[PDB]
Amino acid sequence: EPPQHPRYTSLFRATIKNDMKKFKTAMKTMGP
Amino acid sequence: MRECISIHVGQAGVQIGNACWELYCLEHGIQPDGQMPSDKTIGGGDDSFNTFFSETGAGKHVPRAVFVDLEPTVVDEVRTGTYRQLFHPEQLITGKEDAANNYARGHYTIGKEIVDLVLDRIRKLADLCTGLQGFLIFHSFGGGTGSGFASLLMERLSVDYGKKSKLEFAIYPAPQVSTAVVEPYNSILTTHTTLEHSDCAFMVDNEAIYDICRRNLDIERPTYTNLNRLIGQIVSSITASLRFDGALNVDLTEFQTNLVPYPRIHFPLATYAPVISAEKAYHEQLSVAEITNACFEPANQMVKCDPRHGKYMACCMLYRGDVVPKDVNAAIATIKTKRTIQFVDWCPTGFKVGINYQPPTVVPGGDLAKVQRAVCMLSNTTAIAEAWARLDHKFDLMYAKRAFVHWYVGEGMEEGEFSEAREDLAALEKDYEEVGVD
Amino acid sequence: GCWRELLRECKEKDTDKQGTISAAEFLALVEKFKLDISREESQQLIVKYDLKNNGKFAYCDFIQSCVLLLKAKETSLMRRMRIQNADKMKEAGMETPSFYSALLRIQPKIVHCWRPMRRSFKTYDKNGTGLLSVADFRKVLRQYSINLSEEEFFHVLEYYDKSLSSKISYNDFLRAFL
Amino acid sequence: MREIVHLQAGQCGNQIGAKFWEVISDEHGIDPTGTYHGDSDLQLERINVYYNEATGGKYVPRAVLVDLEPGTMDSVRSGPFGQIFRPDNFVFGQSGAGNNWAKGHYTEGAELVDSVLDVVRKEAESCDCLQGFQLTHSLGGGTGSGMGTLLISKIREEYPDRIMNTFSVVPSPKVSDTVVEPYNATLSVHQLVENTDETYCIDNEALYDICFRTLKLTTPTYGDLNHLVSATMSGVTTCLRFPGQLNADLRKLAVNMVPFPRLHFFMPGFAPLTSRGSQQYRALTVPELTQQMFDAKNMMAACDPRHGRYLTVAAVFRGRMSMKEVDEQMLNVQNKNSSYFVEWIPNNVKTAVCDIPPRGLKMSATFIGNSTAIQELFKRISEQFTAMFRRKAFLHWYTGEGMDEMEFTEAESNMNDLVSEYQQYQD
Amino acid sequence: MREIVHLQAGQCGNQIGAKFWEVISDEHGIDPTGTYHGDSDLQLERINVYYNEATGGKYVPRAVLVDLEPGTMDSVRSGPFGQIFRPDNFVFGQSGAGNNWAKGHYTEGAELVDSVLDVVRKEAESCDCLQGFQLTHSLGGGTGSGMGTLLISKIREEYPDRIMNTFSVVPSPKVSDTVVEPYNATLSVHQLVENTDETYCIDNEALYDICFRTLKLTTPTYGDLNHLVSATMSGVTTCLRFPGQLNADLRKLAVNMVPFPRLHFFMPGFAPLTSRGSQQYRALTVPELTQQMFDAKNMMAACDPRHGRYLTVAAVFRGRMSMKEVDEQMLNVQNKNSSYFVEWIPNNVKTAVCDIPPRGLKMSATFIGNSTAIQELFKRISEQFTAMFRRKAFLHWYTGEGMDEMEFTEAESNMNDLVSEYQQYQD
Amino acid sequence: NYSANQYEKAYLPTYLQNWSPARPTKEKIAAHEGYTQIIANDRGHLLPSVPRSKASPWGIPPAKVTLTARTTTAADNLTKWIHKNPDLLNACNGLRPEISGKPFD
Amino acid sequence: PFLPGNSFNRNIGKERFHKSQHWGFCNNVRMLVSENKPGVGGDLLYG
Ligand SMILES: Nc1nc2c(ncn2[C@@H]2O[C@H](COP(=O)(O)OP(=O)(O)OP(=O)(O)O)[C@@H](O)[C@H]2O)c(=O)[nH]1
Ligand SMILES: Nc1nc2c(ncn2[C@@H]2O[C@H](COP(=O)(O)OP(=O)(O)OP(=O)(O)O)[C@@H](O)[C@H]2O)c(=O)[nH]1
Ligand SMILES: Nc1nc2c(ncn2[C@@H]2O[C@H](COP(=O)(O)OP(=O)(O)OP(=O)(O)O)[C@@H](O)[C@H]2O)c(=O)[nH]1
Repeated sequence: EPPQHPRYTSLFRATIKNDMKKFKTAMKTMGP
Repeated sequence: MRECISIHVGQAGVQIGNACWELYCLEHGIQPDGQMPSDKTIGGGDDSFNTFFSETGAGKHVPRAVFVDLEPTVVDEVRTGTYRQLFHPEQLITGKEDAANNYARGHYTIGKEIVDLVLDRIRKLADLCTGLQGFLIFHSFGGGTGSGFASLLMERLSVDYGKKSKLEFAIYPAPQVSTAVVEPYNSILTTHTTLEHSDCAFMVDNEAIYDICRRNLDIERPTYTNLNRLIGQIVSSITASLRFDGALNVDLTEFQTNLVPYPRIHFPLATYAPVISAEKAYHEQLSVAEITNACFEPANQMVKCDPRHGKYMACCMLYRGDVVPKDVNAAIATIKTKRTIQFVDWCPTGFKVGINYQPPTVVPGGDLAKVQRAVCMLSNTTAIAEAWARLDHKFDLMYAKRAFVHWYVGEGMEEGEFSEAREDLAALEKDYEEVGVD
Repeated sequence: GCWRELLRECKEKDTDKQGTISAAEFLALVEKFKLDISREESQQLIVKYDLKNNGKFAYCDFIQSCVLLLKAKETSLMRRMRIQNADKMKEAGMETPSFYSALLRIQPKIVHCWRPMRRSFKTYDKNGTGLLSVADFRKVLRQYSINLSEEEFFHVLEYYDKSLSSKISYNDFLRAFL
Repeated sequence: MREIVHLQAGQCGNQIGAKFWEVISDEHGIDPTGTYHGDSDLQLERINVYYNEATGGKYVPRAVLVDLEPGTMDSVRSGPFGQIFRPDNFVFGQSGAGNNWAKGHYTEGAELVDSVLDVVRKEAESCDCLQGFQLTHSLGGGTGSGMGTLLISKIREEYPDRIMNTFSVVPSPKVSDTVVEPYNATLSVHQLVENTDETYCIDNEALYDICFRTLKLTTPTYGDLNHLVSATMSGVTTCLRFPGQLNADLRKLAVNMVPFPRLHFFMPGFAPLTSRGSQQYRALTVPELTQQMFDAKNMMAACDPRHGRYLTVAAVFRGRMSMKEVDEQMLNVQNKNSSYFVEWIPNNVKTAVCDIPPRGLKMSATFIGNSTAIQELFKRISEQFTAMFRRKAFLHWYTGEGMDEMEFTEAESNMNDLVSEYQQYQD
Repeated sequence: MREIVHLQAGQCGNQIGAKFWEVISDEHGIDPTGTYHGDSDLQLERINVYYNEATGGKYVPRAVLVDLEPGTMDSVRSGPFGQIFRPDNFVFGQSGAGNNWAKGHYTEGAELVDSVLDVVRKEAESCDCLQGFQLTHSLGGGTGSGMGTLLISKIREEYPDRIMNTFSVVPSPKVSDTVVEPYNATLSVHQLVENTDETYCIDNEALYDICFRTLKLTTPTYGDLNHLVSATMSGVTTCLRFPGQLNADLRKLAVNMVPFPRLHFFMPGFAPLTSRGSQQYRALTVPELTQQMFDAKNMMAACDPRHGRYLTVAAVFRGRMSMKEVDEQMLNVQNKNSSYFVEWIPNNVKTAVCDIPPRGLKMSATFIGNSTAIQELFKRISEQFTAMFRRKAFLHWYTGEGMDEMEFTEAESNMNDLVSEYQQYQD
Repeated sequence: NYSANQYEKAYLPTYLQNWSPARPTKEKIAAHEGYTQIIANDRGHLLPSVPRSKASPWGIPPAKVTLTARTTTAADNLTKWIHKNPDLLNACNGLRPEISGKPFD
Repeated sequence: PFLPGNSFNRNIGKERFHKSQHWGFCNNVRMLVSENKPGVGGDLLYG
């Protein structure tokens, strides 16, 4: 049984999640 | 190819068969000689006429019709008249006696010895028939003689063939007008002997044909000539799909499916909107929205029925001339949005639409206008209870007194037929009604 | 939890087929979980299902009739009843859910993905003809991760078979649970 | 080499295949007769995508027309480009359908499938390698469905390795013309969803609406609407037959588009279509293209995924472009609409760029989208079924043809499956 | 780049849009067709801040126009410039407002809000970077007031970072044409105060008084009145689109003008107006331009700022000048009346020096002031409000729309609070 | 009878020139279930057990008004003088007028 | 050009509209009735 490596936080993780989050900003601005 | 047969029974019929073919030669450009002018379309009888004629190397178009009558008068008249050289002498079948307003006289006393010739001529045309989609059978209900005869010959052809269409036209009993006290009898007899083999029967009331003929035709002394041009225009409209092309095309089998929901009932009603004179039209406009509204005005139906008290089950709209699907669908949407019209909760859609580029024609001496848009509306609705209700109450009272029984029993029938007819119509009332129940 | 929670409530007990569970200890199950049944109805129940297989209460038929079994149709989409009656008719193995404890244990897969398996049956060229081979039956069950022990195979074989091989209609299986 | 044979069914298929073939012929610049005018060597070379050679420089289209009523085909023959099609691929029936799906599906097709299979496989052998076929047809319009059901049914196992692309017209939500069209529709869509890979759904109401919004001409014909749809046809088919830094294979597109086997329904797009004054009132640049194309109203299939959320989007542009403007536009629209796309998958957008435009306009495009905007179409049709089969109205004919309500019930169950399947994944 | 999107609402904006756009166009020297002629290199450079550039030197005005009465639209269409506007932007309706505030705020706009927001979003995306928008309307007129009240409330949450400047004509202190006008005004200002950052007050009476005092020309037109107000608007926008050692930004101006968020109304002012002979009897110099700018007669918004005391002022000087002379001019007036200036802040003037003049006169200027001179308008409208509401007359239409007076309560209360806070600060 | 979608400007009394509103339309329905079993026989005769709307329909004092301020008792009378006419309150195009208004003091 | 919207159909005076019968079945096969046919209302074919 090989243990899957703890997905290394090469930074990113929730940080890159918030990064892409703060570009995904225009939600409604073309069709309401 | 795309072709059908034409059948006319009775003095009641050869009338308007004459009218119809009188028209049908004009728009296609035939001279009453029967040979085409210096221009060239003659041959084995295959050009647009071919759906109604076979102008073989003989050189003459021949209508694909049979005129069967019990009485020599009218057939002799039309033989001596104008169009005999077109006409084919013996398919003008004539008899020696009249059914004398007796359904059983027409069904037993005479029917046996002439149906043989009828069917023989039918088959000797059917052999050359190729497409033979269906028939145009013309008869009546308050028939002087044609009623029982048509019923029995229809039985013969319905049992010999059962894989095609049959179209039925009969002037409906005038509500409060009678030319026969035996009219309720012979009508209901035809009804219960034909309810189970026919395909599509459409009605009309010549009282109302008159009533529009002085509402907007603007004559206080019309004639049968005027009534017959109107109805001939109707038949021309229904056959225009065969005769010409367009964006989209529809057929009789589509009619028989789409209009009637169920067996038994197959009795919708017709209407024609732009019935208008040249003098009236001179300074007014014609177009899709108002012609639709006019064709759905409650008093422009030529049979005494109320949209308001009725409820719709089907509508088919047949447009001829120069139109566009845009305003077509716009008008139909307005129709759906209207409130006075009350469709039953059954039909989500309710409208079979067909279009042809070709504007109808006129006839010299004719009294229609020079119109550019034509619509034929065929509707099935619950508004027709009153007709058969009137018929049954009249019949039940005068059968309770049971006169003219002596006539029928003496000629050799009995009352059991009457009993069956009564229970049939008693069924049909609630048949119309619980389907409306929703 | 009328299905899976009660399934585990049944699993808590350990006694044989005929000795399903004592009526007093099933009343103890009631006090562990008060039930949507009425008091007089439960008073009936504790003997109406001790009628069969000893004075023990029959969760055996109780659970499966209440949730799993349905020997009728549904006007409001039981999702198929695709009209088929071949193997439920002969049915050498009369419905005996204790002898059919497999069905007591295989429900979740079907109750969530009958429709993919509903599809899968006809996907093997069934042509709407009804029955289809026992071998294909078994292999497609193993295909979609429905493991099934040989004793369970024999149970359901007797249930949906009397005479010979036959080909057991798919809806003729489905109406059991679905 | 690989090529496409065309299947044209029903009186809508007649319509659109006629205008469509003349469109393609004029696209490659062939006279209505068949004697070629040499202008563009690349378009001369790529003829073999569709055309089989005839001696002395004349070029047949490898298409098969089929219907029942002869007069429709007679009119098509009389049309401006009739002479281009062959007596060989002209075959039809001796009766009319009456738009009776039962009659077409079992009665009449049974005795013409032999000849139609014969002719299509003859053309297949005449050719060398095939990707698949495309059929043009209706689903509520009777005859086309009544034949195409069996057509696809057989061709499915005749070639389990090819691509069965189909274009069908869809009933109008406001007025469906033929009353039995819903019944015909469900009967078709069962086998359609079971068999096909891809399906294109369009309706004529939206075409009306685009006509009034940009054509402004108030007096079009069904032929003009066919012109639009056949232009979209050609637009998607462009890449195979032309050089460019982009992929062409219908498979290369489908594998990107469809995530799960049950998804087979797709939803078109068109590029700046120019009104009377907009010719000189539009600034023709890629940003405003991107906008006008991916406008919600600019869509024309059924109804706006405005309610729902986009799953996959593909766009093929045609003309002299650069990559970076479309790149920045893709990122702009991606940020512009994140909710309408699913965190399920980012970068659900695929593009392609082919160099040669159509003739006369500078840069154009064609859009295709798969989103959660189709639920309501068959939702609609499903309420019609629940309402009219509530009383077996108009069903005696089908009973007489020999059918049973079974056949309808399995279809309704399948369609419910699809509806729930959408809603579940998209949420 | 930072640009503007221009909005016209109501049957006043109907004219002001025409006059203002023709002012900009003939200032930039483009023919009534739109084909550009190179005259002023620099204005050609900066044209992008207002116009978009089509192909071939054609220039659309990014103006969006809304109305319910299409006849005035017909007139604007017919005018000598109307062909310059795009049909892509003419959003309107089917009926009129009936000059009802309740109707124009709830019923008729409910079905045009969609399209108006769609056009504005299209243009907002099309453009690059926005400072904000300017809205021409009239609080005294119904239709524009209703549409404006709705649209500004929406755009506040749409784009919460920008400058939503509004210009309007407050009704006459002597006769208001419209009789339910005070209701219209109170209900309009109730949302005006919350939403707008800046609003200009103008009065047609004061326009008439200007015509009497300086124009002397007897027979004017409403077009000429619009000419004067267009001069004012052009003046306030002069700074952005040209070079110069001055701070153009409207936000420059806003933070420099407004001490507190409850102060948004401002009073226009224009510079030398000459009579028929004063052109050649008036030696044109800085001290006399300044003196005429600071007149009890030049000022034309509502009434003399004599009653109250000034709070702040901003002046823009357009032409060839020096800065020192305006410096000692403000010194002179500062010492002249240091008693009328507030003691909260010293030296309450912002001066800006635009270089390129208006064509026709060497030097020019413009004035925008904020003083304790609004009590008159709002007090008077308050008494008229209370008088006509002391028997709830004309309330039947509003209640028939569905409108109750509980809202009128907080409306009138808010105007009372604004007046009271004015008093509290200035005294 | 149900409404269309999105393209909601080209289908209105705006083009009917209707001045009596058409019908309450909608785009609002959940996924219906049921195989739609059959309760008719050959004609539209429902089976007796299953119910229908059992022929509930089978087949001037009114004036739109805002109460506003007309004498209180007259307003109370006007309420009845508007209603109590189900014949012109029920069906045959609905035949339904509205009400607005405020009470007195 | 034949781009969409470039076809302003010949929607002017069109009195005749009759359609030929260009195809038939005949005996027991199907083929094209003798080639020489009028077009729509008397049109002439290609060459
Ligand atoms: N077809 C047709 N019907 C007409 C005409 N004029 C009146 N009618 C109606 O058609 C019916 C004609 O039926 P009958 O008079 O019984 O004709 P018949 O049954 O063939 O036999 P006869 O008694 O000899 O006339 C009448 O009831 C009239 O209401 C007409 O010219 N043609
Ligand atoms: N050429 C042509 N086709 C059209 C036109 N308008 C509509 N169509 C479509 O053609 C559709 C169906 O094509 P087919 O499959 O050939 O029709 P079908 O199977 O014979 O059944 P029907 O639609 O009843 O004719 C119809 O439903 C129409 O929607 C048109 O104007 N011209
Ligand atoms: N176009 C135009 N507007 C004028 C004229 N004279 C005065 N106005 C002003 O225009 C103002 C209102 O413009 P809108 O916002 O369009 O008015 P509205 O919403 O239609 O309401 P009403 O003013 O009652 O018509 C009024 O307050 C008038 O003072 C004129 O001659 N032409």
